[PDB]
This record gives sequence, C-alpha cells and structure tokens, in this order.
Amino acid sequence: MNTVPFTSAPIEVTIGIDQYSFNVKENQPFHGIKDIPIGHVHVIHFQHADNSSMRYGYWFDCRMGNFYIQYDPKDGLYKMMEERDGAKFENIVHNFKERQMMVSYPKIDEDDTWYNLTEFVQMDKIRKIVRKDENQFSYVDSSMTTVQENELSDPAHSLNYTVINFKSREAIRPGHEMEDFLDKSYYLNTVMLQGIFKNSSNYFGELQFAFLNAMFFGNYGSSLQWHAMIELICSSATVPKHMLDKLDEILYYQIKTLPEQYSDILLNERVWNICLYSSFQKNSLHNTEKIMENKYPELL
Amino acid sequence: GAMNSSNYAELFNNDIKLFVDDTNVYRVTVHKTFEGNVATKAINGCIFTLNPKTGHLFLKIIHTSVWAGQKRLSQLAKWKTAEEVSALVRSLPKEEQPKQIIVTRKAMLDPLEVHMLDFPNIAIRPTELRLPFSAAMSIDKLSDVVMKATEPQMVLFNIYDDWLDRISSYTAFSRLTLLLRALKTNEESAKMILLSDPTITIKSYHLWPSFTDEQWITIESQMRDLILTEYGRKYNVNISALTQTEIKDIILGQNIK
Ligand SMILES: CCN(CCC(=O)O)C(=O)c1cccs1
Repeated sequence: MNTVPFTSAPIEVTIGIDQYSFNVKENQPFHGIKDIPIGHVHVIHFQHADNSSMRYGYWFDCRMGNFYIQYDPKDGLYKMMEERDGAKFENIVHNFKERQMMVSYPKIDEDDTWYNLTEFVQMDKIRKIVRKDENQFSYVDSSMTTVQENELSDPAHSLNYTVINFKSREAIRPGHEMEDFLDKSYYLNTVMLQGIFKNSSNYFGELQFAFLNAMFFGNYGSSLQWHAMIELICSSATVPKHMLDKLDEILYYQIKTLPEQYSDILLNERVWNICLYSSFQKNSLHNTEKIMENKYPELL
Repeated sequence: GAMNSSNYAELFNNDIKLFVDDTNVYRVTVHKTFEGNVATKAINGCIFTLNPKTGHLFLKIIHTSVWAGQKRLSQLAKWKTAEEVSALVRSLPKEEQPKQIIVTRKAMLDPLEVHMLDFPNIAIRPTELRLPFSAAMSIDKLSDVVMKATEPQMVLFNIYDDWLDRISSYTAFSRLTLLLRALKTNEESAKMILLSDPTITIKSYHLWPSFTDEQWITIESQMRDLILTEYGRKYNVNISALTQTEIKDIILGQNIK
C-alpha cells in the first residue's frame, strides 16, 4: 500500500521492481507501481530497450519519503526524485490509481522470497555503501566500481563495500602467518565482526546487498564482494552455529532466485567448490549444497 | 611475472635477488614398524637461499627438533621456510635486502608472500627454470654441516668458490647448474668425475676442486657426457646416433619446467 508513481514513460524500457520485471513501450500510458509491501527495502531498476548497456536503479524504502520516477531527456535516464509536498503526492497517486495506469507489485501471499533475500538489508547501511547524502534513496548501476576495485576511479560514484583481502596485514597477525592464512577465524571474528561490522546482522546485510547488486545490475565488483564474504566465513574453522545456519538460509534463497541463464556469469566455480567441498564449513551448508547440486551440477 | 628462459640475463643484473629452494627442508626415511605398519623418521634438512650473482648461499639448517609434536609436516615445512627467509631478509641491512625472491616451487608463493607482507616492494616470483638445487645435499661439505647439526644453525658459503675471479656470474651459474644436474642424475658418477685426479684437491675454504680453466672445460664436458649417457639409459636411446642440436636440446630441456 506504498506507491512509486512515474510522470511518464517516454522511452521503451524493461522495469524491475525487486525480483519482478515488466516491459513498458515508448510513450505507453504507464504511471508507476502500487501496492509495494511496507517493511522492506526495495529496488526499482531499468534496462533501456534501445541500449541494454543502460542498466541502473534505485534502492529505497517508502517509509523514508514519497518517491517518484521522472525521465530526464538530457541525462537520458529514469531518475528517482523525492516529493516533499505530501498532499500533492497523495493527489497524483489517487488520480493514477483511479485511471488504473499503475502495475501492482505482484506479491503471492505464500511468497517470502523478497524478505528472504533482504532479511538483513537496511536502507541506512545501503546509504553508507552508496554515498549521496542529499537523497534518501541510492543509485546503483552495472558499471560502478568498488573501493577495492579502484585500489587495484571517481571516488564519489563508488560502492564502499568493506575491503576483504586474504593477503593483507589486516587479515594476518604478525607471528600468526600460517595460522591466520589457513584459518580465517581471527579475520572474520575479531577484525570483521567485532571490529568493523559490530554484529553478524550488518555482515549479512552487506553480503545480501552485494548479491542483489550483482544479480539486478550485473555489477561485477558486487559479485566479487558477495563471493569474498562467503569465502571468509567458509574458510573460518570457528564460526558461531547461528551464523552458519543463517548463512545456509541466505545462500539457499539467493541460489533459488538466481536466473539459470545467468549462473555461468554470477557464480565463481573456485569459491563454490572450495566452500561446499574443501572448506572448514563444507558440511555446515546442507540446504545450499542440495540446491546447488540439483540446480547447477555443471559448476560443481 | 615468472622467471623463465626469456628473462634469464636478469639473474645477473645489479638488482639483488635470491633463489629459495625448499626441497631439502623436510627430509624423512620411511621404514616398517614392529607391527608391520610404516613410519617416517625425520633427518636434518636445510633451506637453500642463493644469490645467483654473487654465489652467496645462506644455508639455514633445519634441525629435526622443529618437527617435534607438529602435524601436516609437508605443509608446515613451506611456512617454516617462509618464516626463515623473512627472518633472513629482516636480519640483512637495508642495502643488502633482495628486490626479488624467486621460489623454485610454486607451493612456496603464498607462504612467502604472507610472511613478506611487511615488504610490499620485494617481488615474490616463481620460475619456469627446472633448477637442480635439491642436489645441494650431494655437495659433501654441505651434507656434512647439515647432518652434524644438533640445533638450528645458519651457515654461509660461497657456492662458486673463487670462480668469479675468472668467469662471469652467468658462466658461474651455468657451471653450478650443470654440476648439480649431474649430481642429481648420477651422484656416484658425478663425484668420481670431480674427485678422480687426486692431484686436484678441494681447498679447506672451498666446496669444489681447484680446477684450472682448461680442467674446468674437461670436467664440464664429462658432466654433459654423464647427463646424456643417463638420458640414453633412461629412455633406451642410442645416444651415439644423436646430433649436436639434439644433445644441447636434451641437456637444456632438463633445466626447463
Ligand atoms: C645450461 C645453461 N642454461 C640451462 C640451465 C640453466 O643454466 O638454467 C641456460 O642458459 C638456460 C636455461 C634456460 C634458458 S637458457
């Protein structure tokens, strides 16, 4: 019962809303998306019909303000904007709903897929990874590089994921070189969980956000981060039972949702083989192991 | 990248570099037990750390005590190697520290990289050369200091003796690798070639005999003969029938991965 109206749809485009998508024709009487479930972050994403390199979107939470989409013919994209006049916004939404010019967020009652993919994802953590403090919503696209990718250029348009590097002084205590390289528990539990993330929920929110940006935008840096955060856990001998059980749930829903036809670009053979069959946690991810073996046995 | 045939002259330039060979760090004898199971017994080993330009050899003796009560010894041996190389680099004055460390086995790359994180400007490289540094323990004076050791010890040698007074580093390294390859291929025959003429001795302060320039040519020829003879014996090849190119290609081919 929250709504993102569109001023118009002047260019033919595939519009995603979370895991859903639909095609809009050039100058189609399309005026947005209604019945968006309150209580979760959402992502509205675009791929232009005439140029599939234009792949971009906005993370938002309808609890934080009244958002709409307007096409900018100068910058050639669908922009998210915030409407500060509540009564104007309500009156616009009411007119478009009465004229039935909005698509309804097509949630099946039984279907927890989106909650399962965003359980730990919070808009305030998104806004620290994607820095544009003047907006309450966050723009992401296919080409944005990560702070890590930029080290190995524009720092204002980067994805500020937590840097994970197994062969770094941060990961390896002087005097514990073999110990820390073969068992990443110090790096996971002391440096990352206690030190940087403060708790497993923030760590899982960043992992889930990385996966979603990888899947929805084909953002390569995000895919790297998702796999790095999985490998950091799987490569740790000492991980709390609750975190292992939660990771198995997280990864199961991610593998379930991944389109079969993108499995070859979105899944890293080395990391998955290592995590499921060689790592400390090879026997801790039963649900993920079963869906991977049944859906993607060619990768394994 | 990788040190190979294409960049071979780089070994003899004025950038300090070390080869590290870990093949003699963890050494065992394998034997039957009373109950007819099999057991290993470790023997003293060594890290072979060589400057190919100067001949300086940093032989770190690995005493069997370092294995006591440890598991996964073949994995530990690589990390112990890296730990000791990183201790040697920290022990050297800054102007003596290597710019590159070339490991003979690619399994040494991660252990050495991780121990050398404090030295981001020291390059850790593999090599496409098949070097015969495992045969270091065929050099009698090296084998003797390793086996006599009762505790961890570092011993310093010049593995070229005084050759650099007369020959270039390139030639010295070529001579060393030919001698070590011959000793690796047929130790007894190689030692007989080196130790045959009793009138040519090993100086107290040297590893190899005091050959004249002409005698070194004869010895080098006898070593290449040994290697080719053993290649014929191994593969059942009539070597008398081979051409000069075929022969050069066979002796070279063995020192290339
Ligand atoms: C015998 C000399 N030698 C072969 C063995 C060695 O010295 O490493 C060489 O000049 C080359 C090795 C690899 C490319 S050229």
